Amino acid sequence: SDPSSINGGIVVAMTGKDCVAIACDLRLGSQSLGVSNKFEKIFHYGHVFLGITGLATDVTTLNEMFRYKTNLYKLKEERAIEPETFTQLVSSSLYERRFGPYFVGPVVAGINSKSGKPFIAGFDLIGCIDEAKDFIVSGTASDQLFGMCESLYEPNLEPEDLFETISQALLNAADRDALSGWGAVVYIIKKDEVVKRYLKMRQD
Amino acid sequence: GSRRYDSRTTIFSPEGRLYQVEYALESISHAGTAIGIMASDGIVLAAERKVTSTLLEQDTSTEKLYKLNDKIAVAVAGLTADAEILINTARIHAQNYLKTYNEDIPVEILVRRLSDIKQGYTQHGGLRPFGVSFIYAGYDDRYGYQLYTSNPSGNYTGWKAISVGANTSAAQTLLQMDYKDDMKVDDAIELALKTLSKTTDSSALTYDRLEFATIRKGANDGEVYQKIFKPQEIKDILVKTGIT
Amino acid sequence: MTDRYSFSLTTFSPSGKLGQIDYALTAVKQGVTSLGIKATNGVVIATEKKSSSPLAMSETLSKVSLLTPDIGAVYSGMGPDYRVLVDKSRKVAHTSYKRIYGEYPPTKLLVSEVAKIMQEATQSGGVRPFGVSLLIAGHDEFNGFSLYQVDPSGSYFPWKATAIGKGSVAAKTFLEKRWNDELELEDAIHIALLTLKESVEGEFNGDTIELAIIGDENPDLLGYTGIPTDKGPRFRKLTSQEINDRLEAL
Amino acid sequence: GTGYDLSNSVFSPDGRNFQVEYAVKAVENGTTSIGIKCNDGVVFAVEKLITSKLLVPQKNVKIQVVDRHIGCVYSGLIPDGRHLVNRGREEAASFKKLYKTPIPIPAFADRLGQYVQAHTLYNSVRPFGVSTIFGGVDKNGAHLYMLEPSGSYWGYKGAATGKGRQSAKAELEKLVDHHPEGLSAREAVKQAAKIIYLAHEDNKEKDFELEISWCSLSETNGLHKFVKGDLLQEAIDFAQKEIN
Amino acid sequence: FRNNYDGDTVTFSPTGRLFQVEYALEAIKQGSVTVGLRSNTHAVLVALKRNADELSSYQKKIIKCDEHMGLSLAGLAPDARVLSNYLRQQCNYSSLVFNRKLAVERAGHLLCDKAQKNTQSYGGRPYGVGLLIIGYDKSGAHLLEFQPSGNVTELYGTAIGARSQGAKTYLERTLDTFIKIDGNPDELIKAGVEAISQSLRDESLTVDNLSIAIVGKDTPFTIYDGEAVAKYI
Amino acid sequence: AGYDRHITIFSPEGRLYQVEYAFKATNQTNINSLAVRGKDCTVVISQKKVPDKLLDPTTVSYIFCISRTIGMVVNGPIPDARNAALRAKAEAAEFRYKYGYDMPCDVLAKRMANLSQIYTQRAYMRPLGVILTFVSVDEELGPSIYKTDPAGYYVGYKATATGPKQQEITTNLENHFKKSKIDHINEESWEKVVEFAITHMIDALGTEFSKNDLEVGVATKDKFFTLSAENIEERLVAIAEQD
Amino acid sequence: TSIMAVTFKDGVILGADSRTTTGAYIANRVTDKLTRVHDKIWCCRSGSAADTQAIADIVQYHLELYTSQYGTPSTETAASVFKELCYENKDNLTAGIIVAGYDDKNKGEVYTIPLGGSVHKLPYAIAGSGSTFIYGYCDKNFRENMSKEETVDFIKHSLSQAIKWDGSSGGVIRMVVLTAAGVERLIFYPDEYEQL
Amino acid sequence: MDIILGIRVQDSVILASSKAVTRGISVLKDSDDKTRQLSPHTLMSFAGEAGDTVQFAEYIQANIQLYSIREDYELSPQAVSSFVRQELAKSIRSRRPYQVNVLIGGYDKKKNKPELYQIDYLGTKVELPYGAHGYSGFYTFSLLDHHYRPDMTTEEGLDLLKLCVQELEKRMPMDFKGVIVKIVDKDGIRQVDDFQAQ
Amino acid sequence: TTIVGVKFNNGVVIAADTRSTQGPIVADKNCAKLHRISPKIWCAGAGTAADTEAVTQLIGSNIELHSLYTSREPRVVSALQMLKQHLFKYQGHIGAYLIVAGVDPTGSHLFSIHAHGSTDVGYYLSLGSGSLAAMAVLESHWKQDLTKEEAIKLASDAIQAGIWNDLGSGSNVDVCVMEIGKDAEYLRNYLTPNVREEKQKSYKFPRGTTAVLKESIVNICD
Ligand SMILES: [Mg+2]
Ligand SMILES: [Mg+2]
Ligand SMILES: [Mg+2]
Ligand SMILES: [Mg+2]
Ligand SMILES: [Mg+2]
Ligand SMILES: [Mg+2]
Repeated sequence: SDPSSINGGIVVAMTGKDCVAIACDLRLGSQSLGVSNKFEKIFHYGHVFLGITGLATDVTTLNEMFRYKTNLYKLKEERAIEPETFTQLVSSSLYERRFGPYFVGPVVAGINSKSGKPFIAGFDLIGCIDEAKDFIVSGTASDQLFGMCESLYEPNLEPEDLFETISQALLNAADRDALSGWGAVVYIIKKDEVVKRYLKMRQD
Repeated sequence: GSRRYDSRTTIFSPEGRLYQVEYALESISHAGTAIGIMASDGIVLAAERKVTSTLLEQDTSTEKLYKLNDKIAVAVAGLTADAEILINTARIHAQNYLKTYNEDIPVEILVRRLSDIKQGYTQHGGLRPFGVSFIYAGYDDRYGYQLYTSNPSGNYTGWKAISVGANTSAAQTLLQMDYKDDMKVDDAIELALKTLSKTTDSSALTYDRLEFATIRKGANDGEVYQKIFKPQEIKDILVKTGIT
Repeated sequence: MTDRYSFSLTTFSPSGKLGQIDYALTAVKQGVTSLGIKATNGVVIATEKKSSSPLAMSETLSKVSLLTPDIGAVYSGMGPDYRVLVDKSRKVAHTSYKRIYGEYPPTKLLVSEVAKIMQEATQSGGVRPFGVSLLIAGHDEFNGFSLYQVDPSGSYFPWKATAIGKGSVAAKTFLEKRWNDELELEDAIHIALLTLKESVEGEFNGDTIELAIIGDENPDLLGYTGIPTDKGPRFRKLTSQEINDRLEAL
Repeated sequence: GTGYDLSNSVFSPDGRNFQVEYAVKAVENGTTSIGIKCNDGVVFAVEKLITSKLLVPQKNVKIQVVDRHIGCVYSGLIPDGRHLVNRGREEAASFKKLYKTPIPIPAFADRLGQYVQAHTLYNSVRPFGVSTIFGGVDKNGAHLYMLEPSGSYWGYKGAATGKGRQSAKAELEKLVDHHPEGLSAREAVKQAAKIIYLAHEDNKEKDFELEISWCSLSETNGLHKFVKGDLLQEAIDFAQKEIN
Repeated sequence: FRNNYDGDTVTFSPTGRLFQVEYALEAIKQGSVTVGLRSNTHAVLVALKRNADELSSYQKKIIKCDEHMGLSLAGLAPDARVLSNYLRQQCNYSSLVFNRKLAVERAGHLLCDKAQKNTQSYGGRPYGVGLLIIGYDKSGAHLLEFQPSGNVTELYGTAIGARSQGAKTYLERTLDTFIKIDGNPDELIKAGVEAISQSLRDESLTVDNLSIAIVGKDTPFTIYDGEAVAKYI
Repeated sequence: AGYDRHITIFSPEGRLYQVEYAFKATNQTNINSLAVRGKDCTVVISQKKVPDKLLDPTTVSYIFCISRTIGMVVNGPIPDARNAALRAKAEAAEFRYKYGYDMPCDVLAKRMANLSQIYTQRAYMRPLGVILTFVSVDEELGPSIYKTDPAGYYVGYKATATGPKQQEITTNLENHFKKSKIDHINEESWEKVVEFAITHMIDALGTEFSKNDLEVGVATKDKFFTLSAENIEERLVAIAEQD
Repeated sequence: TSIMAVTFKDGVILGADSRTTTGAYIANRVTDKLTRVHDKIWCCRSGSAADTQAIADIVQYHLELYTSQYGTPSTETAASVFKELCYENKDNLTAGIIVAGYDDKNKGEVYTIPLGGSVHKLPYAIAGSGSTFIYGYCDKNFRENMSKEETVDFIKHSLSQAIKWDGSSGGVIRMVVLTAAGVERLIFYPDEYEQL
Repeated sequence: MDIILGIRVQDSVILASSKAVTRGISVLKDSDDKTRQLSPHTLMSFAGEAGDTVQFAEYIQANIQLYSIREDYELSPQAVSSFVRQELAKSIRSRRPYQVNVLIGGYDKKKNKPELYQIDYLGTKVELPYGAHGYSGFYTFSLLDHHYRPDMTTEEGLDLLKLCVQELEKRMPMDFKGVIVKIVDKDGIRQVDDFQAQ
Repeated sequence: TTIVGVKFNNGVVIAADTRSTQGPIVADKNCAKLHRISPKIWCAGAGTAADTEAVTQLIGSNIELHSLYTSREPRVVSALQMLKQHLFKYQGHIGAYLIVAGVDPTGSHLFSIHAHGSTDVGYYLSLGSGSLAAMAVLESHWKQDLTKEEAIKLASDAIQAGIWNDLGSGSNVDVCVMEIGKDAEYLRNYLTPNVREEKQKSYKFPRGTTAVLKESIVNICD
């Protein structure tokens, strides 16, 4: 019945020195039954990334919705949408369904192409926006992530370092959660390039 | 009564012709000429601008060539405003098809949809049609490079090279004269320019009076690149061809 | 009862002309001059205040209107049609943009939105087109500065400088000589002032000129302090005195 | 040019609304009816053309009550008047339902006015072909009124309309000039019968049936009631008497 | 003139006339004749029915509205159907909701208001039929005449349709006599038939030709056609 | 086509004749009015002409009390005038309810103009043949006078006049203001401003007035009211001992 | 909430406490539950704050419009509007309101509109949670045609008791005097009413 | 519940579905086909609430058939599924959601690769080597997790399905009356008429 | 959440804490609870996070448009009447509890609005889980005729009461002073008394600690 606990999954993004990183687990199941070992939850429209945890059907639906919305935007405005802006789009798009929400917990991460400052944010299922300087966590293992992050985190880490951190944060938080895990993916984000690495992790 | 002031925009003449469509097609023939040429590795859209001046800003201008989606574009001939309306709706249908099937929309599907909206204004409603005609240049997995055209009646057809707006007959003849099935983009460009050159109702074909676009499927990539020529680039290609 | 006028009132004539549209454009020709000149670091839009009586108070009428804190509009045509175009323009800047992205629309898009409103009056059932033409000037973080004209057909175009209404042709010509791509805003204001002088028949001073600009950010106009992102509105209406100080430097 | 009179909301070059004006003629072609305000009420009377002996005496009633304290009488297109009264009735109820007190005459009047005026704002309705004299007694006195097809209405010391209009107003003016004190409803009833009788001369061809009704703060309690029996003959007599 | 002002019911002529309404009244004149007349105890309707060929039926001209009310039509039949139905409904409502037989006078007021809408409204069309309504109620016998202009009148008697003026003058003299035919239905009927005879020219009223209806004190609105009207010629 | 003179659509010269014919309708009554601003009041005077002896004189006015603070005078036929009053009232009430403060004069005006602009653009609506003069003493702007017309134009005046003899009164007033140089009668009491008003209407229309020939309306801080035949007389007497 | 309205020879006075609670917390101890819907037509509010504010706000509007159009509204009419809203919307409102106003012909008047939306005109009325306690006192100490001074007392004593016993009442006692003389605003502090 | 399994081998997709339709205390039919051909290279199996089941399937059929005609082309399997997902995802928030779960197996003629998609009544879709709806998954996923290999032949897949079927008959409480197997490959769709005993 | 408003001699100031919670977990250690409705009209909100922001943006928008349409500075009673009427329409489903204050042409104002649409006016108010700790303080130290300086303290302390004694509040204090003549001043993070102490160790993992399977580059442009 709790829409937010049927499929399972987690997402977390942090900010480093001229970088951000966002990672997620690959699981998709139906309660106890693990069904898919290949379900990614991080998406990107241009250089803006959005990870979504929650009811898989809604995760998929909102991605589709944001692709559409981002695409049109690009045609009218003639430039790729920015993180600060996308965040507002997500927020409003969520609040639009205030009394029959999408059971999700989105996370936005990216680097403003103009100013270059790293940016990340998270939202509740109805649009409350939480813009933070350190990290954003979401999913069934939110508590665990909040635990790993709060401790493991420290300001201005370089890309190569942030990777380890975000990874250990995700990895260990997942292992204390039944509904998450089954593989993980991390995105290291820099102005110029973005790297995607898959992690070896307990497959239980 | 109210009827008293109704023009009956959707009626047939005693000859079985739709007045307003006919009269809109007329409006269109007074509009700048747009040309689309379909190659074996690209498609070219070129357009001649109407309403110019020393003061008009051509840099940040795009009054004839619009991007419908990453793989499709249109050249317009007619009321620039009437056009935008259709274009905005065409842009959405592209995205709707994407959301629904998770595949880019097939050029003809986009086209047919637009044309059906036009036909509507033709058969019911009591409103004036749109004084617009498009040439669509797009690419897709099923047919590849495609060039089509639609007009106020809502009829559409496909071409290897075509033109719309003023001096169609002239440009068409010229097109039928030098176009050949196994052409090349860089060549189609020239032809397009040439054609505009011999139909222009102005002195010389200067960059500031043109809009140019090509849809190329570069060999070293795979994705269909849509490039809307920037003023400087128009001037350049205009020089290469020789009009100067 | 009920608006039974469900058919277009603007149709196609056998020559391809949209009558009501050409006509509205005539109404535009008959209206007072307004112009806009774009500089490298600003834009100015100006017009004359055709006081319809010395008993009427000129100040209680803004021919130049703020659409957003970074975009302004001026016209030439049937004033009322404008006023309501402003209302709708200000409202749509919110409904289709601030209420969705949390930032004001960029000029071209807001223009595009106004434009659409007008086009619809060229096709919808039961309405006559708008008897106005507008010059909208603004600035936005990504496109810099811009000036646009929108006609009753709904067509719109970007200008380096221009004029509309009564003395349009002459002024369009005057601007073409004076203008260049290295003008600082003061110079354009000046040029605007000159170009405007030539159209103006009688009195010429800050009590008959309405000139507004789109330039640097003005924190002193914000009304609050403490937030380092909203640097302040870039649209400023010149005061009577500010105009005179440049008039007395003819 | 012309044609300014084929549509109801059109303003002529002189700023007139011809349809409203033709409506008036329809009125002028109708029976006379008047209203005399008095010291504490209003009386209404109307001429009733006896088209034939086949018409059942005293049955085709023309004066109408709105609510319980308002009398309405009109000349012209009878149905149009009925239409106006039905709305009059609905408007009173709406007012009573929300405010409890029955509708004040001035209020009632404006209500009728705004309805008629509305019928001169669109070309999909024709103005009313009646003038209505109506009024009654409320919280503060008597009120007599007259409404024209244009929607105009004002308060009257006496009022008349229809073919006998002029002779009636003539008499009415006599009364106002001679009795500045006011008139007892008892007298008004008589005088009404007179004015009607005299007003019948402008149509001296067909026999007529007299109809009176009153609303008086002391003779009918402030309620609209028709004049019947004893009280009716007295006036018919006083009338047939002063005719010579 | 006319040709510009008769285009619809929402246009007044410069004289203050409504041409569409007037044209409507004309179809009534084109229709067959019917007479209505009442005493103090009964009300009768006699109507000349009109055939098309000697090979067809004679269009029914009388309709029963309730057990106490009915009418005869002259003009466009469809329109009478539509109007009788309405009178049928209003009669029903009175019964169901108030357990009250609809007053003929009110039946009148209701019809008038129904027609009037089509005579001030765009694209509508006046009704093209006149009606002779009869009924017995709490206040005795009644006869009402309805015209598409919206005018409804109560009379001791009358007739409408082509040549109607014949019987109309007849009754107009015959009044003092018929208004006293109380308690003798068959007589009133005769008076009605006689009346109807005054608007004849074609051929004498026959079995397939006549239609009579009667309502009264102890007589429910009943339709007599053909075989039964034999005795009244 | 040639119907462009029937519905509010443009003519080839770019004009709306129905709008223009509407302006001509405004003069059908033959009443002139003017309004001037005091130091802290606003007065409007309008002639009152009661021709018929069978009319109740107290029921004839083109002055309407819109809200506790706003007063309006109409130059136009009565049925279109009242139609405009009702709506003004309705708008003022709705404004208070939704926004929490009394609707300002200029705002009521603008709103009223906007409605007019709409009849100017939609075929089915006919403009109303009336000019509306709104007066009050705005809590934020001082005494005010805003006028709107069938074209949907509205603006603020130092003082204004309207009617067939608009220009006569206008020029007389314009001259008074060129003389004083200020934008309002420099008087403390509204009773005096009412005087000035009537005075100048006389000096310009070249006519003398009785108490049943005028209709006066004044607007002070937190109230607008119409004068009684008697209050007017007190004004008529105060002037007939000066001139 | 503790409210009442008492008519007297010169007009009528409306009295009320000034407490608003969310359960047992005192949200506001200085509330004004005496609200004007017209110059001389006021109402005492008891029940939901929102509901009553909402209702009052609307009645004011309807009355304002009434004024502009047909002049000064009677108290009875003020009541009818209230009744209309309260009755027609009974399933969604928790509002018991007392309407009182002064008029030249009718002198002072009080109408009580209880929960069902019924309307009752009475010499005086009391309502609000604390009212139950004073049914006795008020029925014993109320006489007609009292004087301003007397009436002010009766209200002051009645409400003081109500405030004493009911925990949902308290604060200060506000009154509103409505007579030809106009409109006066009275207030009485605890340190005065408590030891009466 | 009814059984719905699907297994994508190297050159085909095999869907196996139980033949029983039970209502209350009795098995009404033992030969039901819980499948509809969406297009000549796309088959969809379904399971769920009584009527919704066939109703949903036939509806999606109609729509895909219509498209095929209007465009004289065959949507890719990926296309049909997304379409299907959207019809479900929109249904979950309707008045009476379609309570159906489907497996879509199609052979993509363009990519020349077989595909199997699992989508539940919520519009939860995912692409897999093999999948199942209901309780069946609860035994088969582990079984297939062990015996499956990506390069299996169609025959090998059939044998693997067999295993899946035998385990289900051994441990599931309901007698589902066997399954109907179907193979979707380059040449279309064919029903293995010999699975009741192979 | 803990919010207050205290009117002073020539204005009104408001403050609020900066903690947001998803149950017993701290979602945001520093969210902004003060919202600009118009330049000189601010609102402090508590209740459902998104509702307070949504209802605030919405009414702020419509307020901006009313200003432009009337050529006048916005008035608090307008924001007050609009908020109230919106909230009331929603029968409490929009869980917005707000203290709306600011200066306008008519003076300085201070009101409070509850999610069901009832409004209050007072010289000092507080709302939120911390409403009691704050009000306690307010009822202890308020007096009439406070200086801008005194009010700021009063408000600040009250918020501190909440931060300390209410688990439903925390982190920092934000203030917005709206003085009659001057431009409204927003003092974001006026006070920051809950700074986390320096960590004992650093968990900078030596690079290579994490096991990667496959590595690839992402394409970000078109
Ligand atoms: Mg969680
Ligand atoms: Mg786990
Ligand atoms: Mg007259
Ligand atoms: Mg119009
Ligand atoms: Mg019209
Ligand atoms: Mg107590």
